[PDB]
Amino acid sequence: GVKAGDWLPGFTPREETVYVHGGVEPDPLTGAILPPIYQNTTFVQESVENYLSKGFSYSRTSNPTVLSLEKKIAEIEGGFGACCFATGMAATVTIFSAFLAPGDHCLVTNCSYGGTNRCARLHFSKYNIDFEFIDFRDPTNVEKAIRPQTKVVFSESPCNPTLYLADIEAISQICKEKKVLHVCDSTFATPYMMRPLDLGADIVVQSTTKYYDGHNCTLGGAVISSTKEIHDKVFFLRNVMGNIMSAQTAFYTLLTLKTLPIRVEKQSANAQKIAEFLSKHHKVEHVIYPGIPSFPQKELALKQHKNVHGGMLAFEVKGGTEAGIRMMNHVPRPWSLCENLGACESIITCPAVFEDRLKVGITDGFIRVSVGIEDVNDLIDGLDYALSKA
Amino acid sequence: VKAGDWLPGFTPREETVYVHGGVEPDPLTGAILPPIYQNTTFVQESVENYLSKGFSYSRTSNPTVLSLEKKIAEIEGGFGACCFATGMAATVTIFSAFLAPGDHCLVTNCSYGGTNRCARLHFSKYNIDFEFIDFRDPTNVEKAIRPQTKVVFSESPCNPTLYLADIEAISQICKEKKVLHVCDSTFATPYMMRPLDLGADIVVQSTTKYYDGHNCTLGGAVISSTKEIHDKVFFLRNVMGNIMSAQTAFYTLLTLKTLPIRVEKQSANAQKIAEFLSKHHKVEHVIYPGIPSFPQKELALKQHKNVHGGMLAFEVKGGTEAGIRMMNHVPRPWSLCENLGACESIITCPAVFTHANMLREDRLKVGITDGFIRVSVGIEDVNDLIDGLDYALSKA
Amino acid sequence: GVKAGDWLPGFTPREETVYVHGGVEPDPLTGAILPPIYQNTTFVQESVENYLSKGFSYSRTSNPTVLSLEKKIAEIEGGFGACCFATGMAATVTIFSAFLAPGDHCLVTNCSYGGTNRCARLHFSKYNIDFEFIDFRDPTNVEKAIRPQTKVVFSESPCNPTLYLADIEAISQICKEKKVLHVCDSTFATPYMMRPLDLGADIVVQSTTKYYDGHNCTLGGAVISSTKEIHDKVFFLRNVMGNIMSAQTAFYTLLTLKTLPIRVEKQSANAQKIAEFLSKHHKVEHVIYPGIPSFPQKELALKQHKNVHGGMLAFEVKGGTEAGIRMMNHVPRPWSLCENLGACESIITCPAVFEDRLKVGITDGFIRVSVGIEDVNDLIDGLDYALSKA
Amino acid sequence: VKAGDWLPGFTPREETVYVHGGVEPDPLTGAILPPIYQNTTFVQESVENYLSKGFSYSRTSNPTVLSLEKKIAEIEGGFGACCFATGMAATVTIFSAFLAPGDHCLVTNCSYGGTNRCARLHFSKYNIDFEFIDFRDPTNVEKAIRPQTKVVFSESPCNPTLYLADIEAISQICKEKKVLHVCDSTFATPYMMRPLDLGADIVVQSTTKYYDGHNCTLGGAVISSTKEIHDKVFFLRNVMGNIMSAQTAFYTLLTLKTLPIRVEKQSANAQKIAEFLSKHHKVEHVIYPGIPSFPQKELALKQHKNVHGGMLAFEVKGGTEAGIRMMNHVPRPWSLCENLGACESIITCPAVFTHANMLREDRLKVGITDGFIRVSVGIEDVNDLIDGLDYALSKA
Ligand SMILES: *Cc1c(COP(=O)(O)O)cnc(C)c1O
Ligand SMILES: *Cc1c(COP(=O)(O)O)cnc(C)c1O
Ligand SMILES: *Cc1c(COP(=O)(O)O)cnc(C)c1O
Ligand SMILES: *Cc1c(COP(=O)(O)O)cnc(C)c1O
Ligand SMILES: *[C@H](C=C)[C@H](N)C(=O)O
Ligand SMILES: *[C@H](C=C)[C@H](N)C(=O)O
Repeated sequence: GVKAGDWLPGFTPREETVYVHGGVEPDPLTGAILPPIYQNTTFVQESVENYLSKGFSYSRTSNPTVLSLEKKIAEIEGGFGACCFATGMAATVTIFSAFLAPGDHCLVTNCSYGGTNRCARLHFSKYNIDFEFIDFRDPTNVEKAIRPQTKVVFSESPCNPTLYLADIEAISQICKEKKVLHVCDSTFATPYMMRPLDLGADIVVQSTTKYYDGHNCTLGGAVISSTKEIHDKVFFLRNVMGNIMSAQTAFYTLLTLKTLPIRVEKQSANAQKIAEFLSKHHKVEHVIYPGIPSFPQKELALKQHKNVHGGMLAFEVKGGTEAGIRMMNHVPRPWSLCENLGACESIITCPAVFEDRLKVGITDGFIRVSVGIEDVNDLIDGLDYALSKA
Repeated sequence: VKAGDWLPGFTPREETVYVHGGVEPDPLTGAILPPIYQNTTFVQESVENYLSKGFSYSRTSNPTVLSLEKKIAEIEGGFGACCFATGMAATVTIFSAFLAPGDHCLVTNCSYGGTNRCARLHFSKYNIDFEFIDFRDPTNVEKAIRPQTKVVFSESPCNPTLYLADIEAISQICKEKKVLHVCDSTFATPYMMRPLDLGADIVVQSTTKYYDGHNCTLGGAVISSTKEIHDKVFFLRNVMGNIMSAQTAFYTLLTLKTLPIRVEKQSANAQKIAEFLSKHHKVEHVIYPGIPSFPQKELALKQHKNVHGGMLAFEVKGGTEAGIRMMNHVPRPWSLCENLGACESIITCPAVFTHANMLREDRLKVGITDGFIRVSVGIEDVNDLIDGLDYALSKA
Repeated sequence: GVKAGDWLPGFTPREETVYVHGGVEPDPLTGAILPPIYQNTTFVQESVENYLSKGFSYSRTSNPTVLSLEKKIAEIEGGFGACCFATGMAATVTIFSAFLAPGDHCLVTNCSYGGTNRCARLHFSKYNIDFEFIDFRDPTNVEKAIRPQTKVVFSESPCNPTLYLADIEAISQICKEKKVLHVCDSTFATPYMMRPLDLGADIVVQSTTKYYDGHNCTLGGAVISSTKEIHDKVFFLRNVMGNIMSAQTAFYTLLTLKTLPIRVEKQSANAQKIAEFLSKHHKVEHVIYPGIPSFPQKELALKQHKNVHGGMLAFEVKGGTEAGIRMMNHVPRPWSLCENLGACESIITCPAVFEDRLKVGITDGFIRVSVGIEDVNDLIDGLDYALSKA
Repeated sequence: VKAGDWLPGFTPREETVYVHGGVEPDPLTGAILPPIYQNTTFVQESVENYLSKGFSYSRTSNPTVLSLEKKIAEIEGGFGACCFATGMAATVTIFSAFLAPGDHCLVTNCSYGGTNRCARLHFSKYNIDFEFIDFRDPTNVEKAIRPQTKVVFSESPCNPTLYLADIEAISQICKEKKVLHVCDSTFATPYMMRPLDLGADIVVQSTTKYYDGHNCTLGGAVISSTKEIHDKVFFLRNVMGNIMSAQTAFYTLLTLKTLPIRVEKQSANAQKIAEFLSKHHKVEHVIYPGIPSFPQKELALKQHKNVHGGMLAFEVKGGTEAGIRMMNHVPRPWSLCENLGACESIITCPAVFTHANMLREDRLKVGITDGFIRVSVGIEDVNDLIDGLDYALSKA
């Protein structure tokens, strides 16, 4: 005998329903359909005994809008809990700060996001933490490289920007047998395509800036924890380091998450067609997209990717860095020559100009492409024009 | 041509316009999104260089609002666009601009309730004669045009009956009679119908609904087909001080980018839901342009592009009390509330919600029967929505 | 036996306390010290019978953040109720739309804000409403000019930009004896200096853009009603015309109202010193400020102005429009050559270039000055430099 | 020089800097306030023209945040400033930048609780030795400096004991020993004390408190005296991803304009309240720099400018239970909560609120007695605040 405002008892809401409504109910006070923005720093306590009786005290620790977004994200990624941060780098740094001490070993994918690599090497290594960067394409490599001091195995799939894949289920089985903490950066994937916590990962790190936002609008990070122990560790350290997400950013992201399925579907269809076009282009050397049949890790993509193969692709222009640069300089609108990725607006970039950067795969004129939701024919027209000008 | 430029001579296709139309990266910084000009006034370089940078006071115009207006004018296919705090403000500005004492205005009988009230309870006090006719037959509009008729205000689809109006034929009539044709295509969105392409002189939009699509902001838009009409709307907006804020314009610039995919999802869900309802035994009638039982299917196929929309309606067997039992028992993800066109599916019964004010006689005359229910379909999983509707109908 | 969160029974809180806290209590749900921003359009209803049981349904009609700001403003101005609008012009237009019909007469100060004058003449007169503009400096003039069709007496004090004063108590006595509705635009005054509702006015119109905001940040208007009848009329017509203030603007203004007393005190002290300096300046023809002893309506200023004489002044540069324009072009920072007024930033303007405009008093080179809260010596230095360059 | 330019060779005075410092009207539009760059990335003109407009990714830097940082560097008298999501983030970035395993850091014993915890519960795990000493005597700092000491972290006034530290003498000591002097002047604000003027190498601010002053946003600031220190802070902020958002920076750019008048009002109210409390028979002790009973009055008059601040403290006769009875019975306009420095007056008792965690022994050693109460004075009418305090003391 449920009424309006209640969910059907015994019904797990479907995926897109969760993206629309998950972790959010109408405001109890007013019935407001959207969460009010709690743009305030402190919360008045009713008494000394009733301290935190309403759950909040100070926004660096917790905020109702941020908490609503966290519950939504934990539900979307299938974790016990989630903590939101000012940036994705803040989330990664909070992971490294919480679960690594002097003497600890940490295995990181050698093709990780450049910021993750630089924060590990340039900063955290000063604390006598050993970061070893290996190829995660073969999970057996991860199994070999585990030492007794290994505390964290940090995977990324697909990797920024090489789009190399890591077998999250195999790596998670290895890590659970070896009793080492498995952290996965599924920013490029989005939970719509892959939920590492479903594949056995201990922690998921997300740059909500990318696809959670998907509108080039905010910065944010998320750490989704599978257990209460891990989540409490992360919550405590976030309060200590003061890198929590703001309420306004939480509101923006709560709005933009609702359309993540349709956004990612459109971006991925456009990306498939664009990668197919680039693979046929006489001016294009190599094309990297998990959806085209020549993808080297095709079997792992088909096993690990749900619904889509994503909006990220890459390609090499025949002619080296000079042809690549000429092409970059001659890409017209609606393409944008900038950084970031995962947004409605299609983005093109060249990490080589924006030895150490070829063993990764960021070769000469290696162009990274974030596909948006514009008309795919306009995107292909701009690409074709630029390629003919290369 | 180098990077950052559109290829000369080419035009962005539809969804490209929704993403990028009327907005370029910030010339000062390259910011891919337009900054939010949350400021009242603009410093002038000198007395002689007054307005040399185009701005002076945010009530008159604002850069964020202007970027949104360029986008909206591009999407709707008009010369210009002016943005307002609400859709009602856009309608009210139209009425205040183009009507005077002694003028005549043709309004669709099944117009949006707010339009009907604001014409009846307010502007009629200015000795302006408002006549509410059935716009379903363009000859009704043609016959009812007086020599004092200045504005013909169509709405398609209508709120909430979803009646259609032949915008092309009505525009032909108005052009031949030299009468302004204003069309409220809020329920249609420009992704399904652009009245300016069909000869309408003005389009009024409640950006609150689908332009937003997230239950986030209120807004309105007036898209003008000529420079003279646009200049009049601009002047009157400045005079009446009902411009849209820069924060709302930023929100709308964000949400408009996904309008095509949002509306495609809502329309697919609405088609499936209408087909489900047209076979439930507790349902007396189902209105959706995408099902064969639609009375104006010919006009719908002639006038609707891509989709048939995310709005539908249905009449429950059992009258008002059965409708109320269903409303009180419609579960989540549905929301019992007003507004429409959002990602969150919304259901309402105007009889005892929107029009618990109104007498039942002309409420039936205006089409809204007793068990009439308006349904805005969101982008949730259609199975959750259908299960909710089925349980609610079980309780009817 | 009151506890934390309650006010002392039988205590009317003092003025500055009302500016800080009036119309706002901690959020009942979370104890949040500031009102959450209800950035949502619709409000979910619990049932058909319990329609509007929580008070809200649609934001064009009403919004909790806007409602909180309205209660605060009604308390500050001493009225039964208040309605907030997108702009001050929207508030004035709502007044004219509600209380004027074809055939009605309306007395307006001839020195009213230019926007009020233009909306009355250019627009509302098309509805066969007669707007008569007379000199409100003598209340007897208002008494003479009242016809049987006069419905609204629309005063302004101080006037934009001539700073002419209108005797609100005398005009209100006249209007109450004649049974005509008295509306007052006290934007230049702020309730800290004058509350027309205390002086018998029927309606107060405020441009919250000016001093309520005081930070050049938002646009807004307010209509403060002395009776429930008037307030309900205004509320209904605001819902009809769709010119309500947004929740974000309400939040901004709720923040900026807290410092209105100290802001206006600082602006007014700076303005007094600046007007005294200008009155001694050999390059300055006339100086207009209600605080200097030569003010023509000095007695009315001392009778009607509380605490301060405001941050608005005006002056004429000796030499006509050419000297005025040279001075305007040679005013350095921190002065800003723009429009608007009442902000932290000091503003200078010349309405003559930014016959019909001299009977008002906007003479040749008539400079309007909005004084901010910068260091008064910097403001005087910039003015002195500009004047020597005139 | 024409309009819109500062007179060359002149410097704005204090309050002028608070209003206008480091911000000019928008070059594109003349917008008197800086627009809100609510955008993640910035479009580049070409490969060669990378960063030609100064921006690329908002985590690294953002135009609104940069305008706020210019303002803050001007106000505090530093070379540069970097803004963070919180004050704790600024402190944590300092610790992460300038400390390494085996390094030594001198921290005031009566430091802010968050600083104490983050040094003790986190960075000490990196084999960094944190020593908490009494900063009230600069010779204590001088004697305790090891050859491995890299940072000396002062706080003045201290939270919540309001102990002062001689920033000039400590800075002299640190310069002679070539040690970084970081000072947390959150409680002071630059309107009362600017540690960079007193030889400090770094100032850390919780902009949440007085910079905001409206209980609206969280933020932090690191103001660096040299280019090298500033560049290190900038690099590490980019690496740790704890930059301040553009909306928060806009709010803070708004609120900083009234910091002088706000702090003057709070300080006048605090003086009157301290004088009232120093004569209430239910009050055992009163700490405020502006009353004669202040233990460090000489340093206060030497080091405090304009005012003595809006923070005070007092110990109630009767112990913790009397303090709790007073806390539960302090009426509006007071608010029982955390945070400080806002327009709204705030009262707290760390013993059973902030430090219901802590053991009582070292909580007394760190100065906070049992009936200790911290009071942030707002800008309400001082009579309302005094009446509230008097009633609450009646209930003690
Ligand atoms: C962008 C990104 C990050 C960094 O997140 P920010 O919000 O920019 O700090 C980390 N990992 C991946 C894969 C990313 O794409
Ligand atoms: C919503 C609507 C309006 C009114 O717009 P508001 O934003 O609510 O003021 C007018 N016409 C239609 C068809 C509408 O749907
Ligand atoms: C500014 C002003 C107005 C107009 O208010 P807006 O917010 O600009 O629409 C009306 N009257 C006076 C006295 C004003 O100063
Ligand atoms: C508030 C404060 C902090 C912490 O700043 P947050 O914004 O709360 O992270 C650090 N030191 C002092 C003195 C403080 O008052
Ligand atoms: C009008 C009243 C809220 C609105 N557009 C609706 O249809 O609900
Ligand atoms: C720390 C904890 C909330 C904060 N700055 C305070 O002093 O309350």
